[PDB]
Amino acid sequence: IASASCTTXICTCSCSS
Amino acid sequence: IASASCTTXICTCSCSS
Repeated sequence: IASASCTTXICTCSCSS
Repeated sequence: IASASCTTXICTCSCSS
């Protein structure tokens, strides 16, 4: 439901460091 | 055809930094 870099269907994932 | 964080169909996108 939230995070960065880390799912399959909604929208986050990853994206920096 | 390659990168990180940045396309729609093949497989990269983003994910670290």
